[PDB]
Amino acid sequence: DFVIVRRGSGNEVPDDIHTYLREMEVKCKPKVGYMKKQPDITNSMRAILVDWLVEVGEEYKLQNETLHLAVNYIDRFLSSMSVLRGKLQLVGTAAMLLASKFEEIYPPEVAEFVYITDDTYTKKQVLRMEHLVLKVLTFDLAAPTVNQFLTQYFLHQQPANCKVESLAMFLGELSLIDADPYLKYLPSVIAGAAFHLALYTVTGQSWPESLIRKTGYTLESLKPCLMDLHQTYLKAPQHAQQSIREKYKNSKYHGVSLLNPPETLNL
Amino acid sequence: DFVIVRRGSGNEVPDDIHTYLREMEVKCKPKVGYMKKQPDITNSMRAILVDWLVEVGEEYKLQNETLHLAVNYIDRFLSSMSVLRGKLQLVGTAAMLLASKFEEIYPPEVAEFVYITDDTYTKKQVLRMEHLVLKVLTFDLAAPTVNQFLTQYFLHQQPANCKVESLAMFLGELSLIDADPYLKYLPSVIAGAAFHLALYTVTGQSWPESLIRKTGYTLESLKPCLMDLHQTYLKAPQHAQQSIREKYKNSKYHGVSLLNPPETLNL
Amino acid sequence: DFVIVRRGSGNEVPDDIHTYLREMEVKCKPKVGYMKKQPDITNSMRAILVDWLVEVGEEYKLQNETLHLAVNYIDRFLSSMSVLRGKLQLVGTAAMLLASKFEEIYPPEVAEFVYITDDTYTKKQVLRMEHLVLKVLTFDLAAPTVNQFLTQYFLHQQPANCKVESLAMFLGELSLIDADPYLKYLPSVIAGAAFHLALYTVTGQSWPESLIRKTGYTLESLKPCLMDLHQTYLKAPQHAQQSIREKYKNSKYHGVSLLNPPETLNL
Amino acid sequence: DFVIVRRGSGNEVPDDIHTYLREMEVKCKPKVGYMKKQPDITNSMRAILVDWLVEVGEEYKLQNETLHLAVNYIDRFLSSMSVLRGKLQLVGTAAMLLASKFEEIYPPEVAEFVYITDDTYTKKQVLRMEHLVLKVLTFDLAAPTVNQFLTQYFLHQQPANCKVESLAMFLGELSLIDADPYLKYLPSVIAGAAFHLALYTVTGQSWPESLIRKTGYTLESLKPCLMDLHQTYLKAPQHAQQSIREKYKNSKYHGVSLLNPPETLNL
Repeated sequence: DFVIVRRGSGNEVPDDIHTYLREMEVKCKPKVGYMKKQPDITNSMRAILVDWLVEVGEEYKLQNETLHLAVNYIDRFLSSMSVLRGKLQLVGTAAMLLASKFEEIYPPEVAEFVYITDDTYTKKQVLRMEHLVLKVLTFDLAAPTVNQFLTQYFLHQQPANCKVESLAMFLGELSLIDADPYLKYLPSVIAGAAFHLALYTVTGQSWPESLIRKTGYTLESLKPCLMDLHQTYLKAPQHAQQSIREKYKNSKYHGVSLLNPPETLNL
Repeated sequence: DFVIVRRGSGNEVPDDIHTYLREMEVKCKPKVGYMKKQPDITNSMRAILVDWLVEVGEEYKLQNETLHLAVNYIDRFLSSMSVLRGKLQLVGTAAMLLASKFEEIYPPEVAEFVYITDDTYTKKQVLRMEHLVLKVLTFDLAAPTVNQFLTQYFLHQQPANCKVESLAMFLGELSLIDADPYLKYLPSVIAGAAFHLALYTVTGQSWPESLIRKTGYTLESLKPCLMDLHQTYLKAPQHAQQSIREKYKNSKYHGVSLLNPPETLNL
Repeated sequence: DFVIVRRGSGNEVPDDIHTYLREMEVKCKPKVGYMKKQPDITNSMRAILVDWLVEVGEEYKLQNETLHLAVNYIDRFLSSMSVLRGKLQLVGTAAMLLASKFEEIYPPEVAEFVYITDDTYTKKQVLRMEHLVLKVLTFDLAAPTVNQFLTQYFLHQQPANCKVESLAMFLGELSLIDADPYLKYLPSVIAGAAFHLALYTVTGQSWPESLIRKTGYTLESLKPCLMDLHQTYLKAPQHAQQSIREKYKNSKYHGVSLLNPPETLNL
Repeated sequence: DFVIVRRGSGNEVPDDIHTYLREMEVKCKPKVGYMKKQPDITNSMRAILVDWLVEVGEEYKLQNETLHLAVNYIDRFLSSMSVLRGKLQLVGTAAMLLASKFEEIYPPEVAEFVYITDDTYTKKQVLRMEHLVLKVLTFDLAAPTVNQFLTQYFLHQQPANCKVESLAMFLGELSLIDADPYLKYLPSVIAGAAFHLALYTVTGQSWPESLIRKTGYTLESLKPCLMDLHQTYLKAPQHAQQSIREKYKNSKYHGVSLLNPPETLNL
């Protein structure tokens, strides 16, 4: 088999790409409800950590794939490991370093992450946590993300729309902040609800039949995830984490965070 | 309490953010009328200095928060200290260095500010003035800005508008240049007049009721500040300081400085 | 004769530029059907290599001329040389290095190409392959490209259109991926079909008469190439190589890859 | 008097700025018709040199003021000095280095200009020519440009228009290439014809009365310069120097080079 070597590694090599992602999203899934079993930290502390990683990604011009991978590493690590408040940010720093060295072409090194943490950790503390996360993750760094499923869904858009794609990615990142209602849904289901809600807002069209035959998810299958996602869109300006609404109000995303959300989804 | 360490420091930690800013904008307020008591410099000299700092911010891609903080440091320093003409620019250079090291992630160092001053000062002269400003400011560098109040007002916009937000920020920076009519108003009041004037120009809507219940400022409360702000908007092309109109004619701000100002505010 | 020295070298010096390109596009033409005679690699492997070079060009902000030249060097080298699977990517890496050092002002050096290959080759392996490609190409690096013919065609557009020019360049790069139906057409013919298909999609106008008198290609002359190019446009979202559709969905190209292709060309 | 030190030096210090520029544009004016007295070079060779400097400015992200100053240094130097073909490009290289060190904040150094010349000159050859140009120009580097007059004219636009300002700057740079019909006009007159032609094309409005009372130039006064400028706009796609049409087809200038020129100016 012929394969091209490169720096980005969160890509499915030649094999139906969508069929491979569905089989892998189940494996290495974060244990839902670990935050209740977590003694020191809570969901509100995780939402702040994930929101701070969004600002780190925007500072170093990191891809959206690097952000979703870092959040996947945090939830899986915290599901089987107990971390304190002061070390929680160290876990997120090392997780962002792992996702950068795995997906980015020119990733920020350890000295860069020590710099952005205002010199509160050492080069060894980040490397130890990075090595600790690797051992906990059993070195399985390839994980399907909401960004990966959204890319596959866009190939079936007829026609394509820049506002729909940008709004879908905006809704996808909002699910990373709140772990209470979204950690129980699969990345393919979250991307499906984000694609429909974005398409319904911009154009009014619904979940296309081409995606029904390809994914098997019907509109009723996505209805539970679509309900929680519709409320976050309505309560987005009131949410305490606003680093994603500021990110998606730029010309690069056609300012989709400024679009008014629908009052009713008619579902 | 859980807190995330970072480089930017002009941010209110978890505590109602708007209630905290209103209590702090009164503290460390610049003494109105210090320019009359200033023997050597005048308001026209300050307007040139502030306008030159806008060009410095655009040269190093500095945030708008860094600019407002630098102006806040200058007015407070000049309120209790007498500075000559030749040393006035040295004060603004050190104030911009303080605001950069306080808010920016990768701030320009001392060598950068000596470079942009065409090598008219030394590394010690900037560091001495920087240390002198810190002692005069009693190391209280956190100060509410017009940019901070505008960010809070945008969360209550229904719906949001990119042209209204950019025009509001444009009017906010124009108040920094002229100290004669705007140093007597609070940052929350200036941001309120800038938000209404921008909203009235683009869409015709007025000061929303959601901001009335949140801030307490009515349209009559903002009327004195709105009168002086409406004249600066009308006399903006005739003003001697045009570094802000050139800054806000770019695609990043949707070219709001080219929009025609309203002839009458109907107030 | 007066000539200005510079870094870019894929430019016709003063001499009718279009007449010179037509005479040179025939010389050093790739042998059609070499892939059938190629024992180890196939057309699907070449499509992946060319698609990976598009991502390399976007990573280093390389001009479109550098990409077309690299593909021209690969097809000519592979036409007279047999390469294995593992060395095929080494050929494309050296070809991209040659095109960069020939056209780019600040080209990526050998260390940059070794970096993007995930350190699978050495500095000598890239330099040896680079020297091997030069000897096979007889040091004739100047070759007319589809990008060069499109630039000449745009001067005769009445009026010019940003969407037509960007869509024409998008269709031009898609021909580089698939070598089976497009290696038998000349760059001037591919650019002609790409210009007409782009103009027909955006505005509905057809191949202008000003280009008929200048190039001699009529609409019937371009009809065979236009048929194969119309199918690639229709089957672009279904194609396995999507690095060009993602490249041309940016604001820099006015998002022409999101425009719906015509169902029938009426030819 | 209070003055702020900075890097850019082509700026009129506090003094009516438009009145100062009119008095200085006459001083140090290039001798019209020097090309006829020039034994070795011609106007077509100068047009290529000026067009190549436009590409140099776009490579290093240099301001439009730096380009106009470099052309002003070339015409004045060539008016009193005879230069050969091979040394003509060396003169333009040194002139661009002088204009960069005079106007730019971070200007390209001597090593940068030797690099872009494909290492055809030495560090001493550029420095000698730079020192030779300074002695010929009598160290008077401050000269009014078409860009400076256009900036003053935009303050009187009622209302302002982004397309009119970008098209005016596009027409202003085209006058720098052709020295035969434009070296006999003053920069204030060229900027006046460029402003009217741009305003007439986009909106249909004519030379405003506010600029008549400020500059004294009537539409009949600008008519001779407007005739030659209207033909260059019509014959712009046919011109041999196309580095400015490619520069002004970008989103930064709203793609004004793609706008269709008027058939008749109704004058």
